[PDB]
Amino acid sequence: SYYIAPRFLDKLAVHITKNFLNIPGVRVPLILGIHGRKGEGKTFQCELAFEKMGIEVTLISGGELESPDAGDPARLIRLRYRETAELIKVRGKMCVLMINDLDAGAGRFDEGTQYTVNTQLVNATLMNIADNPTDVQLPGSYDSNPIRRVPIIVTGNDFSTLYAPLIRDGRMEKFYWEPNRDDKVGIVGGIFAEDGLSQREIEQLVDTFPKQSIDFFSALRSRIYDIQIRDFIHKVGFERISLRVVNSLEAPPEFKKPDFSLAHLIESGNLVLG
Amino acid sequence: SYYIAPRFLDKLAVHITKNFLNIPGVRVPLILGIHGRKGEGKTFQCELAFEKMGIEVTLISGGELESPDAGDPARLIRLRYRETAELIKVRGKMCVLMINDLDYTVNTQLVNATLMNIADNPTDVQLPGSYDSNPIRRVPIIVTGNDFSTLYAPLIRDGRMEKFYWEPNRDDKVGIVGGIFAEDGLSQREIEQLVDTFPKQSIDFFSALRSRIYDIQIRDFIHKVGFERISLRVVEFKKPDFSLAHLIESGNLVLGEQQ
Amino acid sequence: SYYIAPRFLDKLAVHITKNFLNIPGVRVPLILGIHGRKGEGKTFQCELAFEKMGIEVTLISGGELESPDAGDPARLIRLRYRETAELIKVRGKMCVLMINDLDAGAGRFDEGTQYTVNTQLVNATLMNIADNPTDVQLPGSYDSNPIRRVPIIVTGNDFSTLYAPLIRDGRMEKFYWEPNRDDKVGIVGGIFAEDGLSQREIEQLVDTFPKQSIDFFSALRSRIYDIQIRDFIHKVGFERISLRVVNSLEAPPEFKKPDFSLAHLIESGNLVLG
Amino acid sequence: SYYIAPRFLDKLAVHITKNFLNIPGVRVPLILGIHGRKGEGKTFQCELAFEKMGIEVTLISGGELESPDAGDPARLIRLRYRETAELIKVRGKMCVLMINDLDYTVNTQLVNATLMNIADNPTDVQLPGSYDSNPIRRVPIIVTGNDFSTLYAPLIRDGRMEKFYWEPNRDDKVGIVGGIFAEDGLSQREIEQLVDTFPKQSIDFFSALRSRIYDIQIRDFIHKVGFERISLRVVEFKKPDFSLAHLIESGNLVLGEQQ
Amino acid sequence: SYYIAPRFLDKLAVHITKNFLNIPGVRVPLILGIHGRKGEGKTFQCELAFEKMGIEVTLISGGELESPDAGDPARLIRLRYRETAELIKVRGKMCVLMINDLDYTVNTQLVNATLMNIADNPTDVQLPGSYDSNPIRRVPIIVTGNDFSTLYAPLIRDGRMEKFYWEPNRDDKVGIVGGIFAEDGLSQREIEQLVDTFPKQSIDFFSALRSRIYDIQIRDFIHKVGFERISLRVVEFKKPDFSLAHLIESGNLVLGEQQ
Amino acid sequence: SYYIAPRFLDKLAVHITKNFLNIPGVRVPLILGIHGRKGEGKTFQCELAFEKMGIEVTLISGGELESPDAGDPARLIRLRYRETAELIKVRGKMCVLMINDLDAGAGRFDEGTQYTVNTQLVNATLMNIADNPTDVQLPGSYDSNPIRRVPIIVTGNDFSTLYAPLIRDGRMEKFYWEPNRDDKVGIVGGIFAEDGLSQREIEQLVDTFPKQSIDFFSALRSRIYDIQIRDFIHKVGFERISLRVVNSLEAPPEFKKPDFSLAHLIESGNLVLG
Ligand SMILES: Nc1ncnc2c1ncn2[C@@H]1O[C@H](COP(=O)(O)OP(=O)(O)O)[C@@H](O)[C@H]1O
Ligand SMILES: Nc1ncnc2c1ncn2[C@@H]1O[C@H](COP(=O)(O)OP(=O)(O)O)[C@@H](O)[C@H]1O
Ligand SMILES: Nc1ncnc2c1ncn2[C@@H]1O[C@H](COP(=O)(O)OP(=O)(O)O)[C@@H](O)[C@H]1O
Ligand SMILES: [Cl-]
Ligand SMILES: [Cl-]
Ligand SMILES: [Cl-]
Ligand SMILES: [Cl-]
Ligand SMILES: [Cl-]
Ligand SMILES: [Cl-]
Ligand SMILES: [Cl-]
Ligand SMILES: [Cl-]
Ligand SMILES: [Cl-]
Repeated sequence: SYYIAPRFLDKLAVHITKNFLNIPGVRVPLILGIHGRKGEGKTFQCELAFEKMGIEVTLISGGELESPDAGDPARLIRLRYRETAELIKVRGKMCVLMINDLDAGAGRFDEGTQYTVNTQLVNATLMNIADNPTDVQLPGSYDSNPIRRVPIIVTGNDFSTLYAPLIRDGRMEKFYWEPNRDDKVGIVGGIFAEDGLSQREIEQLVDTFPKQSIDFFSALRSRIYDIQIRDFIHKVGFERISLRVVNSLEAPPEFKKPDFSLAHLIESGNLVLG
Repeated sequence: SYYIAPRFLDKLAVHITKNFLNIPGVRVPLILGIHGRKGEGKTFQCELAFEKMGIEVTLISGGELESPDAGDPARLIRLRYRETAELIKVRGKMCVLMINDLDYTVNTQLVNATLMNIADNPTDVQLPGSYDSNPIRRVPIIVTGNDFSTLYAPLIRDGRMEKFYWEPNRDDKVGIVGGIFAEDGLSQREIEQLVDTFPKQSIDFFSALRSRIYDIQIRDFIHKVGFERISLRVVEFKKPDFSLAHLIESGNLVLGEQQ
Repeated sequence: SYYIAPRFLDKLAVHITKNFLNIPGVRVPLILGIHGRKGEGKTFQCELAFEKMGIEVTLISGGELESPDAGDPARLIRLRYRETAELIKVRGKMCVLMINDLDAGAGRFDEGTQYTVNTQLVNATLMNIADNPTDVQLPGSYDSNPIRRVPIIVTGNDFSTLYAPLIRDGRMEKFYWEPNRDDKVGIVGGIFAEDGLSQREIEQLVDTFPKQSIDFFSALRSRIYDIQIRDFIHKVGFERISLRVVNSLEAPPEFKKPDFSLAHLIESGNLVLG
Repeated sequence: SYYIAPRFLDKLAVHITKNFLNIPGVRVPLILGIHGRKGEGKTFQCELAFEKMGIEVTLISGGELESPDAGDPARLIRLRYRETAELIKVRGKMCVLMINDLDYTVNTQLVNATLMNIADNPTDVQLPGSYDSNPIRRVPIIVTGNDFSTLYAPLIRDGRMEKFYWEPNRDDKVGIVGGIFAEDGLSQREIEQLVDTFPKQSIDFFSALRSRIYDIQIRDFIHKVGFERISLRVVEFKKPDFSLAHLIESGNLVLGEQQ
Repeated sequence: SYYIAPRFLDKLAVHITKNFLNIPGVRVPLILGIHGRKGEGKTFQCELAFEKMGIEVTLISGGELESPDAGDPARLIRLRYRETAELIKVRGKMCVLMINDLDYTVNTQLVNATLMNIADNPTDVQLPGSYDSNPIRRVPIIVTGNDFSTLYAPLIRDGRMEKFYWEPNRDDKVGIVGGIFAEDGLSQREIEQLVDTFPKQSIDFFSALRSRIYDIQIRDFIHKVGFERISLRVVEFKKPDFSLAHLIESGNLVLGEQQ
Repeated sequence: SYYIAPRFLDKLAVHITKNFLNIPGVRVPLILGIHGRKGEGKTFQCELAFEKMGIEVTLISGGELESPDAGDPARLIRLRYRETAELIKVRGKMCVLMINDLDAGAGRFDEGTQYTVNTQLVNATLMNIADNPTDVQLPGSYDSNPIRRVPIIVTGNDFSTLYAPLIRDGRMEKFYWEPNRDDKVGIVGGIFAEDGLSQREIEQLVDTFPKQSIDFFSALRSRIYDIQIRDFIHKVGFERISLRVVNSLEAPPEFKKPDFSLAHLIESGNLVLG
């Protein structure tokens, strides 16, 4: 039911596969930096691609690299790297290290706290790894055998100028994700795939809200269930609704998919934006 | 008995319940932003609904997030969120986080930023500097304010926050005002007349009008006894007029000298 | 000679008296918050009312709550509360606790120092007291008998949103003080009461400077004595003026009240504003 | 002997004395703000009057409050205020606090804020963080500056501060300039001519003009001896021309190359 | 073999050498500000010239000065300057300090301020808080950025900094692009055609175009094998088309979906 | 070849000489404060004057007074003062103490570091010295004989209001240096003195760039040598240019003075400003 943008799947599949091939004549970047604004399915499209290709993923949260409880982020990144490399030797399949939301509380998400991702240390680490993907030792350790090369995917809203040297030496490649009209028709099409909307109506929906994100359209669909939810609360009664939903004694409530029109969707859309 | 406006009760109940229902292929907004004129019962009716539904609420005051004496509003929000998340696991009931009178400019950005981050991942809400692999329960957030900053537009567009404008209509006033004077022996028509006499006023005006009727009796009692000997006299026992005529008389005197 | 605004006296007298009556059917707020801008006689009108009604007042300065030398402000507020309550039992008269300038160095009065009133602790304390005015123990003390309810008056330029819960539960009532035209005619009338100005001229004076504070008008009157003061300095001579005034050997200089017109007052007023 | 302008002496003396007189039913401004063009003798004449009246003055420089090296200007003002307040009790004489050249933007607000707070309660002036039940003596404050910020308008409206614009007229110049050249053997008409020759200049120009007459002699002495051997010669003894013609000659050369 | 544009090599070599020549009666700018569109080879050609001239370079990244994680950019610049100054004394060769991608706003002022101060006295460059009577060697500084703030105008006016706008012309592209595809068996006319096909693009586009030719082969190999079984297959061996037709085909597909 | 502005030389020579004469009837300022913007030859004109008059100079850098490594700046200033005074008694010639760039990293030169010149301590010191130039003891020392008066020259972009008391008591004199048209013709004339430009062309050059500093014009002249420098690099070859210039084995390269016109200078000027 979920639509994968072909060019998104291609970019990510080519990047990973290219890191498991040894093609001379060109340098392969170890790191793929996927940036773009929120609510466009950056991470979600990655997951669809990893599922599609059967790729196991070692994950590092940006809130993990932000926290002193992660100890030294340089140490954590290296550990997870060596962890992912072993899985390649063991599982005998493509494995990927992924660092999500590399700029956790930066910009319009800044909460003005003491703690922030040591981006310069993270950058420095990725630079050290990228220079020699086969020899990635923990700080202090020296006597260890060559290790498997692990492709790295990093996502964020944008990437610092600190990453320019990585890019300039082809150790990293930036991929800007902003869904175009063709992408939106595809993605929004998959969201309303079971709602009996034609190709044109889906195009009209996209064309009616050309500046909105993918999340705007899925949110548009979700609010239609509210009438059923209201009625369901009335039947159960306000006094007992809490027990009915949170206590998993009786079966969860079964809701029907509602019939709606492009007209209705557009009306709702304008109300949301209004 | 105090009156809850049906469409207010619905909107709030649907939002909370919708956050505890895990319908697949359906993404839910975590935040309900209730906005409108001050003193229209945004807070009071929220509390009526929580009582009605037996919902335990974790309440943060807006002034608690604005005052520099609070220090770190991001921390305070995240603490109260994780606390409420735990009460869901423990009590096995619907629980809610609520932020009141949200409408300083430095902190408004930080609060907005915090609610955005939480709404992006309601399950992964860590304290600043801390990290915990344990997923916590999703906690619906109810916010109250006069109007919400354009900083909240991204949340509303992406369906991470739902706005709900609260402006009580005539029926809503008749119900609410009727509950305010429920024990003052006023008929339906006398309640309808009172509302129709002050059609542009907030619910706050009417609850204030009731209190002033008592103040009037106390004022006249002081004038009779005199300011000179009022202290000795005390150191105003009968039920006040409360007629529809007396209330209208007081209301017009308040409108002549309001704020 | 000083004019008390009736509605100011009523509000304050009703608030206090209401706290010594036990009228059912309505909750009595313990706290009256009087706010409004400077130079309008907030505190001065309170004092006139307390004198009028023979009410003894326990005072807490905002600069007191700002100072660590006051120790714990929660502790100080409670002490003064219990102190005022005993006076009710002893004196057998109405007694009031009053906290002045609750926002000392906030806003346009901010001197950018480390020290400021812990408004959140003060608020928290008043909330604890207001919830149970009869049981107000010092932090740590527990075994103490019920105490007399003490009405509290707080003054400030404005009150934080922190006080909304107190207001919402009717534990506190806000009273905004901005003198209206009728109030000004009264107050300004009392200022120029012995200056042989008619009712109309006093109205004209108020109408000529409609945006000014009460302090503007009293200041207007005070500057007229300057000629007498000048001449008095000349007679005594600049060499000996310091001894004459500061050393209380001989009698203080006796000044006559000058004759002046509405015209003169308005001219002076425009010069001051100019 | 240096000349104090009578209306300047009056205005300043009346302000100070008025602050030590406790006339009932009469409220006094604590602050006198003397404003006007730079170098017109605002500071110099203040000092002449204090000497005349035997007033001990506590002086704070404007640069002392503007430089971030000062740290806390609010503290510094309050320290000097309480200090002056104590000298009144001890010496039993009129004492004054004076702030010079008040005309950075961060500190200007803090200074304004401090003077406002003090002027509101001249008797209750505590240091930040300190509290003392003891009332202290009221200390008149004299401020000097080119012009006062609109931040001071509330003070002036409420009669907590009096403004006094200082622009010396012809009579004032004749007196002041006459005192500058008092020991140079110039007649009244020669002083009047000098002022009338430079009618738009500040008092600062004239005291600077006198100093330049000496510099001219020294300049010519160096030209005669030569820059090559001037060091040996020294390591310019007679009274300079000082005629009304020579002063005018110098003045025009200064106006041709001023600032 | 990679191509350096002659006028780029000249301008940069003249600037460095001019800073090591002590011609009397001739003052030299310390800083060369190379500005122009992003990805036109400002950095890459600087490195080619340093290699050509055997110049050891001390390199600071622009992001190293912009990120608040750096802490003190003034310190970092001064440290690297004194370090380079010492390498001149030790190695007895031309050395250079270079700051890349200089085009946050708080730090831009601090960087500008630092470069101004250094350019005023290249011999007297102390660390903040430190002082050393020892004069150090003059170190030419090369800066790179899209455009330089008007904060740098004083430097350029006083001849403490020279601006050099870099926009590669056709000849420059033919040379540079020719070096990018030097080992791909393309003739001169095929290189000239490639440049003339994309006359408005940056050098970055062309080096990116070469890399995409390999990505295309890998993409088609994945489509053939299928996404389902690509992992097993691997856990794309031949020389790609690289014809002038294939490059143009790829380029147009990149222009249809760029940034 | 270098032009000294007469009025600059006069002001500085009169100030110094006046400090070695004991002329009654007027107070002599000990301190001359020379301020004005950068690139106008403030310090350079001072040096030309000191050379002209054979005056030895004790120097204090503003970066010296900024550094804790200078210890106590009050102590340093006093030491250098007493050091300069002894040279007067020994050398038997005019000697001067000079404090350069008294506002090192202030304003548009602020690098946002912890360290800045303690201007208030420096001011306080100069005030103490100026009050009694003959008795300048180090902090702690007391038993020392009278010392020679030393004139002080301070340069900066501007001087704080902290220096007003020094000025007001005639202990200090401000001298604003902004070269006028006559000064520029002189200074720029000396810069292009050997370039066969007429008086009018030099006036035209100045009039073409009326808002520019002296440094703008000298920079204008310097860039003309670039062609010779380019060619010289080509002859030696890029591979060996570093050895040729930095290694002082062979003689330094000999460059000829180029011929150029007013037209060429103006073209270059507009390009620089453009
Ligand atoms: N539902 C109600 N029943 C009785 N009184 C009400 C009701 N709603 C509002 N009030 C009167 O006005 C108050 C002020 O309204 P509030 O809930 O604070 O509105 P807001 O939160 O919109 O400012 C309530 O505390 C009350 O005194
Ligand atoms: N009354 C005076 N008698 C002699 N000289 C004066 C007099 N007033 C001003 N001056 C000459 O000009 C100075 C600069 O004036 P000042 O008092 O500083 O004015 P402002 O404080 O207005 O800048 C005085 O110090 C002095 O050198
Ligand atoms: N001279 C060159 N030879 C080969 N490739 C070049 C050359 N110059 C630029 N490039 C291609 O584009 C890059 C991006 O250009 P860069 O030097 O970073 O420009 P800027 O510094 O102007 O952004 C170089 O690293 C390279 O991949
Ligand atoms: Cl590392
Ligand atoms: Cl849109
Ligand atoms: Cl109404
Ligand atoms: Cl408490
Ligand atoms: Cl007005
Ligand atoms: Cl004039
Ligand atoms: Cl093109
Ligand atoms: Cl000292
Ligand atoms: Cl110009």
